[PDB]
Amino acid sequence: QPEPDMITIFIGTWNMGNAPPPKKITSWFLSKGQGKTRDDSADYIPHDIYVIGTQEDPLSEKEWLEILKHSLQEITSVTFKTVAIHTLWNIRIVVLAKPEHENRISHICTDNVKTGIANTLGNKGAVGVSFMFNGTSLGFVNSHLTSGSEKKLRRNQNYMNILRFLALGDKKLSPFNITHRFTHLFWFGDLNYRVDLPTWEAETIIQKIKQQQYADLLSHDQLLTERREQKVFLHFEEEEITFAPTYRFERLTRDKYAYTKQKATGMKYNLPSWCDRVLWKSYPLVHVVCQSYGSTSDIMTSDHSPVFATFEAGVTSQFVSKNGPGTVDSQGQIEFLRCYATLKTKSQTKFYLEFHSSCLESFVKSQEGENEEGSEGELVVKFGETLPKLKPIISDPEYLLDQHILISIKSSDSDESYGEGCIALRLEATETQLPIYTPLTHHGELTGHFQGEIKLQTSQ
Ligand SMILES: NC(=O)N1CCN(c2ccc(F)cc2)CC1
Ligand SMILES: NC(=O)N1CCN(c2ccc(F)cc2)CC1
Repeated sequence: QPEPDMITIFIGTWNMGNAPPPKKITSWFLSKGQGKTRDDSADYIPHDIYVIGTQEDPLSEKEWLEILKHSLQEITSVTFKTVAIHTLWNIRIVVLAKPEHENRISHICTDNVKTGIANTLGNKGAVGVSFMFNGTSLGFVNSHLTSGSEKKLRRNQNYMNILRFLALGDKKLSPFNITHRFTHLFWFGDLNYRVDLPTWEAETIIQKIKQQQYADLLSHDQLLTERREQKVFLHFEEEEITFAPTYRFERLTRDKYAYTKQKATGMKYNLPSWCDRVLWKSYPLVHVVCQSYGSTSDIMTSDHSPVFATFEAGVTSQFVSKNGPGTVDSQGQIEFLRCYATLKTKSQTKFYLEFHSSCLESFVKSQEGENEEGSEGELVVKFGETLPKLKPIISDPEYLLDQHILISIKSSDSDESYGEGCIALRLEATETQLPIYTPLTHHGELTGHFQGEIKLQTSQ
């Protein structure tokens, strides 16, 4: 039975509004309703991995697992295995996989982060799961961010707190946060970003939704505008939104948006909004294609409609050769020529690089680079031809061209990362000097750039 080179992943996000679900929720797992929907001809084909994010979930883990498994079994006739379940207050993540994948999945991690302080600490935050699927690392974050049209800044802070403090994936990747630890990272939930239009425009917005004219609404979506201005979710992707706003509905119909201020809303307006989102970030030049992104029309127990997204995702095998793992393959090397980092920092310390990759036995520390002043005020750290020669565990091009090198630039004074990035080894040529580039981030904010050239030697 050959190892897969592609899998499909279902991502669900549903704010349940503290109400039990209806008896049938199969439309969610089938990607049927509004937006980019799945072909009917695929209905009996199970996804490889289902990741279900809930918010305001009133169920026990047992009660929700029974509904999820029985739903998938009705759809597929397959009995799914439970990879992971983790709940923080009423925020929950469930990971289910086809039974044929049980012995491909390992290194399962779960964590949560609580956002806010005192007042603002007690029901918002994120849960997460990570694991290895053969040679591929997968991360999944379900977050319920701060609510309210006038708190987009708070939501952006919640995002930075979750990505700093959620402890998933390989702990040896110590300079790297979750936005660098995974081949494929999916981040979803009730992100709670609103359509920022005057309250007096509510009926106009509803009109536009009834005509399926979303362009003038999406141009005011806070998640899209904040992302455009690099305030949040830097270097994440989101599929085009072609479904109606998923919030705020009158329960038991989809015919009405309930937007008016009420004692129950803290006298806040809830203009129709795309609260419920799925984004992703994959390593450079790894195959990832969104095949659905939409909302259900027939699940109406909550004031939110469920959102679905499906993805084709490139995966690699657990490679063994006669040499590595457990030794180097002298027929492999990675050389870095004419490299320099450009940093936004106003500081003056020396810097060195760390190179981390599953293709190395352990991470590699460089010598300090040479600081120069850039024309426009910047710090330029020159490495020239001084960077160590990296010694992969396996030289086979079938393995090595599928790998990635994570780079941290660290202060000699403090050993703190100033910037993290990622370089793909999916090169146009081997034994050839080729340009490489990554942006550098720290706490998921832009801190600079790393560029230069690479020369990759494989056994071929
Ligand atoms: N490395 C480990 O800790 N395990 C134990 C759990 N296990 C597993 C269970 C369910 C599933 F759906 C997929 C994988 C894999 C082996
Ligand atoms: N060249 C790139 O790396 N991107 C990614 C981000 N993207 C974008 C689009 C709309 C929006 F509202 C916010 C961000 C533009 C294309």
